[PDB]
Amino acid sequence: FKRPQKVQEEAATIDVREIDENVTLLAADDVAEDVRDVADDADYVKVLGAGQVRHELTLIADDFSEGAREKVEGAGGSVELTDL
Amino acid sequence: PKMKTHKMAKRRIKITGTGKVMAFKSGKRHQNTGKSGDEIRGKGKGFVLAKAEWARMKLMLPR
Amino acid sequence: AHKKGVGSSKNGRDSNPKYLGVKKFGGEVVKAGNILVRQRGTKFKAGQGVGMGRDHTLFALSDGKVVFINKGKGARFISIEAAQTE
Amino acid sequence: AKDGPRIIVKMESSAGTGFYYTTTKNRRNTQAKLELKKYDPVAKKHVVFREKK
RNA sequence: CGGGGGGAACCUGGGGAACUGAAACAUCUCAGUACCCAGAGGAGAGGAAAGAGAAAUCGACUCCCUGAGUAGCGGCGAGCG
RNA sequence: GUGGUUCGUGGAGCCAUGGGGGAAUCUGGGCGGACCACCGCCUAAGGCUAAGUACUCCGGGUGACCGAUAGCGCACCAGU
RNA sequence: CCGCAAGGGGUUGUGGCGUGCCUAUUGAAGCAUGAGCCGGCGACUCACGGUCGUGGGCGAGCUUAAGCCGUUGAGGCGGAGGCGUAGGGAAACCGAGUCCGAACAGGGCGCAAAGUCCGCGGCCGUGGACCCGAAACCGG
RNA sequence: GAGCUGGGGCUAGGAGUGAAAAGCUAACCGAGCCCGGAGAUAGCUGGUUCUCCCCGAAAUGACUUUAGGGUCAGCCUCAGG
RNA sequence: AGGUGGAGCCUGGGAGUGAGGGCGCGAGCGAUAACGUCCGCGUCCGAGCGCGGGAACAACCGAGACCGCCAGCUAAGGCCC
RNA sequence: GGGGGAUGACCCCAGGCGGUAGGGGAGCGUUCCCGAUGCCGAUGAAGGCCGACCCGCGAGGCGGCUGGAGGUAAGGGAAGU
RNA sequence: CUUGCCCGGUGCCGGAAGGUCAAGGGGAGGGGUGCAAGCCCCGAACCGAAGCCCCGGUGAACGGCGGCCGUAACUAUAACG
RNA sequence: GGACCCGGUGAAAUUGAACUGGCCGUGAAGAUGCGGCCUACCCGUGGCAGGACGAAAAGACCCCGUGGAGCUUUACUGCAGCCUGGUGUUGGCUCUUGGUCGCGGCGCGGCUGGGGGCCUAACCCUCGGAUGGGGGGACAGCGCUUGGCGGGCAGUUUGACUGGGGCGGUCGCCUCCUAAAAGGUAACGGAGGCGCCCAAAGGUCCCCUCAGGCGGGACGGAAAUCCGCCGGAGAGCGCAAGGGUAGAAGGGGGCCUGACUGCGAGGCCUGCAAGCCGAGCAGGGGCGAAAGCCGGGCCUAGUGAACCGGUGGUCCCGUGUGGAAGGGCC
Repeated sequence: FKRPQKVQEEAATIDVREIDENVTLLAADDVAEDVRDVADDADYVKVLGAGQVRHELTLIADDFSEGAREKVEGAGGSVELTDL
Repeated sequence: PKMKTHKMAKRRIKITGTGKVMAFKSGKRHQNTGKSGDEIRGKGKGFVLAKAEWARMKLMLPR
Repeated sequence: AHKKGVGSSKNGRDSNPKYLGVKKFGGEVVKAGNILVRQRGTKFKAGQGVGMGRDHTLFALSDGKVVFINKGKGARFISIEAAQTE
Repeated sequence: AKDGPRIIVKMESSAGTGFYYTTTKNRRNTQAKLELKKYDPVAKKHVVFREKK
């Protein structure tokens, strides 16, 4: 099922509660009205639902799951990378 | 230094955080088997225990 | 390039028939009585047989399964007193 | 399968197009170009079904 | 005017193998290894790109770590990588 | 028809060539992996180039390294 | 004969019960082999991986190569990386959900229990690798 | 006399020579000998060390170019629940 | 139910043998012949299940070897020497 | 294993304890690196030679004779044991 | 002195008209991208080599060189059938 | 002439160790060493061979290691050489027939194929007295690809079982018996079947009552065909057995194909993978008024891993993006 060489693309693993929390420690920076995009644990921002959005925050990242983006609306924003 | 029957690693293989590993049913099909239908409904996945130790291991590391 | 004769010599292979769950134990919607697969189970226990009487299996759930003639297909229900109101 | 030009010959049957097919073993034995029956291709359901192949 | 003869080890080219693993063995492996040959040096090897890859990004060659035992090659087997 | 490359004939390219055909001088001419359009890169088919890595015959330093059947086999009219 | 005296030393006359010692063996005294005698050499090791267990430093844990500092020579800076931080799937991709499918029937998982580096070990792979053992092939 | 011979040389060891048995090739060539692959592989063979504590094995079953090997089970042992 | 008392179950690391025989019994073969072999039920031995007995004799009857030389009852088996 | 252990230890009884492959725990000497606010010896380093105190033990200590110069570590580390 | 009998298979010698068939020429036709000229492949009808198939010749070339029933045979193959 | 007595000199393999007697018994089954017994002082030298399973050598005869090495052929493959098409430095001149498409034909036309000739300037050879002549000559040598023969050689291989190796057999799977009564076990122990098949033995809805024997009549004197009695089904079921079992699986007729996709709670047997069963859930039918049955067969044999590929579907990947070669999924 494998290929005849290389190719490949990209993407990463970044999610809810995850942030809200450890991002609660992210408040040492854009953790106010929160313009996320750490820079501490991962590579290629993605947002996992599970949990309960919060810290009301706009996130400059790739994307996220259903609920998440939803919960998001719970009390925050959602900005996507480059062009979307 | 180490590698792994990368093979089997290819075909049939790949674990869950659970510390367990599985590969696709594997009755007959895909060769000889005019056989039947319902029998068809005979290819999902099969998780063999014990041995799945050589396996996992031998693979170990990346998978 | 063939085979010979006057040597009957012809071992036989394996089977695996049983009564699994025997009579009157914790009944589980699973292989009831066995001695003829493709079998067509029945309802509760069985008592019909080339013998006369019948057999109860003080164990009740969905159903069990037959063996084609032997034993004696089920039908004479018998959930068991252990099937009342909790 | 064990392809044996012995009255033993494997074949299928389309679904008027319902699209694809479904398994079947056969025997010239009788009725040669004979072979019809209905089923249900990914195409809705049912559909006449010739077998010839 | 220069050369050729050396020289433990190391250097590139020229040529170049079975064992053994695959629990046989013809593919494969050991390897481009061991050996032989030529020749440069005190170091040769190589070296400013009809290069790399794709963020319109990078820029000599070399070497150490890393990339990675990954992308991947295959009686998809042992392995090579 | 072989090479090297991770590529063991493969959808299999680049560079290197054993035989045969045998183009172009900047809208030229290879390239980004069959090919094709468009984009993007590069400009061959001559040459020189110290330094950063390797190696111990040599000299020194140092040893949870040895003590005469151990250490190089050979601590001294030994490759005899 | 009593430099550890009313207890022991040495030697044995008798009688009393007794088949040596090693490997491989159903089974061994051996008549199966191993060894004449003494002294010294002489055989489960190291490395990189991985693997469990344990001694312990932080839970996000941890360090390459190198730069500097070095009687003793004193470590200290280096943050590419890599394992954990969801996973599920051939994939697209979705995602605390997901793949089969058009169905709420199951497979994988969610449910944090969280490791990670190191040290020291029983092991597993590559290694000549528990130690010597042959007939042979291949180069000069 | 396809005679015996001294002295001088030529061929060569997967190849020579051979009035030819596989003979002879520096005293055992059914393919020499030394150094090198290399400490080749070697289910077979041996060999396999100081004390002591604790428990206590199998010599069956299933598949093997597998049957005097070894995979998985079955019978051992230690750590926790 | 359980008098018992000390085996049991799961997870996990480390294993060894992967071919045995001997006896009773129930079967197979076999001249119901072999210290023959072949399957079963229990035991037995395992290079120490070392000691007693049957003279001697793993092995069959009794026995479970932590250690105590100048105790005591017995087993099986014996008591004219 | 269990009844209280002060660090020892002491008391009961339960309760065995024969054991090769092989599994777990604990100790011994061997040559070295510490000299974790360590150094003995010309009235002997050490090896040797001989022994009726200390330990289940593998070893210890210690005393007598020998012999010409070393090395010991109360404790942890290492290994060509 | 004398070497007889068989070329169905085999090796060979001759034949080469006919089948076959490699590289290759040589075009129908399809395909991908192409705004389009183009730009790459797959390509097949036929022509096409030895070889092999097929015809013959071949024995101091390999090699091979029948079976049973009856019959004068007072008894036995046999002269015959 | 040694051997023997003297003087002089003065080895050598094997050996655990040993003060090693016979018996008859024994043990692993051919014992000085174990039991009972009988003879039995301590040592030596010249001898004689029997026992110490004496010495020599880790059997050469044997089997076993999916050890090795040499020769063999219609063993496997591959190379050396040899034959061979096209291609090259292998240049000129002429004689010719074939194909083809275009405009059985012929005329022409491009195309291109076969071939015959001295020459001849390569090439080679030739020499013969110098470099010129001579002969051959487009050959060929010789290079590249083709194909072929090809044990001449090179490298591997040529199973297991096996109550000694071989020859002989035999290995999968279905049943009986063996299994001592749960399950299940060797034997080169007994006997016998299978690598099919049936589109209608399929699904249902509707009807049937067997073999046989006896008694009575056409063609009929075994053995039908009908009629009348008797019947724990002994007939019946494509195939071997064994279980089944008429209520029927079993015998007909009616339409019908579920001889289904998506799945399957939950079990049998099980070291592996397999193997096998199955209500019920959904979509969609068929049969019946309907309560229900249908996911092939009365069963248990009719068999195969995973890779190596074909093909009809996908429109998941597509190695600068647009696509396709190619790949993944069915």
